[PDB]
Amino acid sequence: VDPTHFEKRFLKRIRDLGEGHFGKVELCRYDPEGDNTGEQVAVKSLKPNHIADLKKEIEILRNLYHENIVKYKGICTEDGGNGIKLIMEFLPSGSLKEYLPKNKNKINLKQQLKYAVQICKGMDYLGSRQYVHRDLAARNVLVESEHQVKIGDFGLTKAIETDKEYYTVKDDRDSPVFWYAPECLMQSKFYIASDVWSFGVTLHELLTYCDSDSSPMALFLKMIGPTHGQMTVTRLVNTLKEGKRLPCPPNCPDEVYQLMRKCWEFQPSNRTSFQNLIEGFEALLK
Amino acid sequence: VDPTHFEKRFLKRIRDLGEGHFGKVELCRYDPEGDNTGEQVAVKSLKPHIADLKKEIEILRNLYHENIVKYKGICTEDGGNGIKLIMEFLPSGSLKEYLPKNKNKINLKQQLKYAVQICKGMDYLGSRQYVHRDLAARNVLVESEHQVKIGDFGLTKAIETDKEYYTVKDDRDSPVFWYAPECLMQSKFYIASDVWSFGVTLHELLTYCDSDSSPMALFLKMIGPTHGQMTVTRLVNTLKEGKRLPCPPNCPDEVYQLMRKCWEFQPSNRTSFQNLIEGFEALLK
Ligand SMILES: NC(=O)c1cnc2[nH]ccc2c1N[C@@H]1[C@@H]2C[C@@H]3C[C@H]1C[C@@](O)(C3)C2
Ligand SMILES: NC(=O)c1cnc2[nH]ccc2c1N[C@@H]1[C@@H]2C[C@@H]3C[C@H]1C[C@@](O)(C3)C2
Repeated sequence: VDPTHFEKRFLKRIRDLGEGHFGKVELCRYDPEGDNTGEQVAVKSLKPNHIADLKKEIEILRNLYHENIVKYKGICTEDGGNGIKLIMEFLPSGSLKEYLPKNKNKINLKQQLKYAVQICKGMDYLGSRQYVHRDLAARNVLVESEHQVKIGDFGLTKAIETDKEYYTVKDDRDSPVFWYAPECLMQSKFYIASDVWSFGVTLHELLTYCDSDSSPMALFLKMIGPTHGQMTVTRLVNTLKEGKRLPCPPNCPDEVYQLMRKCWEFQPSNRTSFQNLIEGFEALLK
Repeated sequence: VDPTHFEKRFLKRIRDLGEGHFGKVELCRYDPEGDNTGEQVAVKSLKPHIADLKKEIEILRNLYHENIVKYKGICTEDGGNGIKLIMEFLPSGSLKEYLPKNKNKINLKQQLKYAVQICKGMDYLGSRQYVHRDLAARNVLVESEHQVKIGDFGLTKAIETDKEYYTVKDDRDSPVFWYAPECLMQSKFYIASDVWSFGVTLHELLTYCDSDSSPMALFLKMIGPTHGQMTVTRLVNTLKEGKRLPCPPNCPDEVYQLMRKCWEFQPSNRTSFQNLIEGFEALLK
């Protein structure tokens, strides 16, 4: 037997954890003895050319090993044919989007900066492996415990070619535009520095406890206008070109906001690094 | 096992340190155990010129001096002409990065000691028949509070024996505000040309690398900020008239007079690195 081989007939759905246009994550119990004693797992599946993407995502995740990256558990391959499901460890506390609004009383600035350092460690590790994540947002950071977070979704993660600085994306319709660097929005180019920009926005969310009224979308739509439709991205690009950025969160020290601003230099080459962010946060935590 | 051969599979990128002249420098950890405990190294490679990089590698490989950044090795491609230069990593960085953060730590005496070290490293290079062509405070690395090292050799060129200079062809990205008149006017680079650049470097060191008082900003105040493609000719003209960068704040006249000797118009009349060393040492007694 293979413990990474999950048979479809024993993989039983409990409830939804979250879903996109073309993908979804469900809580499942893998219960081969059939007495409701099997382990709970998170299962990512496609909604009935994304199979290739999911298989590549699986091969990425399976080979990533870091305490701040969600753990691969296995796959469920379709008896029928081509289809596949990604099986991951289940973290009950959920993403920062779910967790932070509920745990405001026990999560102070110190712990927010420690989560920020953990995200940076996971991202630095990913970068060293020549991956660009392309979807770094609070909603994709899972809470392991009060003291530990994990990057929990790799659906858009792409490999940077050796001796190149960016990946160019063709399929870009389901893009988190309000987390995206100018080069991504303008030219569909994705550097490691593009993930740093995304980290800055993620840091803003963390600092605002993922409050919906203070979310990146809500704040950018307040700047540009909420009912521009298909012109939203171009107006966003224009607002970024002018130099406008998300404002300092309430109760955020200027030192922290300056580190955030260092993620948001218009030019990718002018932005800070994940290691320089860690150093900056660690200085504030000492 | 060759200790100067660095396997690409164990070189992990951390962050970009800087870039110049078709080259890129990155901090990497050489981490064969896969646990982030490996030694940190500075890795120079091209932005996607290999001949220039290979020549730089061979130069640095054969330089051994306490004030010259240490060559560690190379990372080479398999069945390719690709190559990366591996050097020691100095976490404090260049004077440009370090001095503004450490003014309280680094007084005049220490600045002069750094000046001597720079001169020693440059004089060693000169004795090897090389011209540096890019001596600026950004290219001087801080080993510690007590020690600096010249940290990049991207533009370094050999001067032929029985010749006093190297004639430069590729010059579009030259650091004109550090360049002697002969380099600006005739593209001729002497050892004396490096002495000129050292004087400008000293000015930076004495001003703690403040950008508002940088060589570029100061010269632009003299000649004019918006002369565009005519900047170098206006710079040459100003130099011909005898005008120079002013005395730094709190720099005594005797340090400034040593600096002025670096800036004699004719290269054959300038002070030498050994003469500078003696002059600085006299002040340090
Ligand atoms: N409690 C949970 O939600 C949860 C628990 N363990 C998990 N292991 C892998 C994913 C995952 C979870 N959810 C997913 C995660 C967070 C959020 C909602 C789901 C889809 C998303 O893209 C965005 C990634
Ligand atoms: N902390 C550092 O920056 C650093 C540390 N150790 C190093 N060993 C070799 C280069 C180097 C470093 N940086 C480079 C150096 C200084 C500056 C920025 C880089 C490119 C440059 O041309 C200009 C030479």
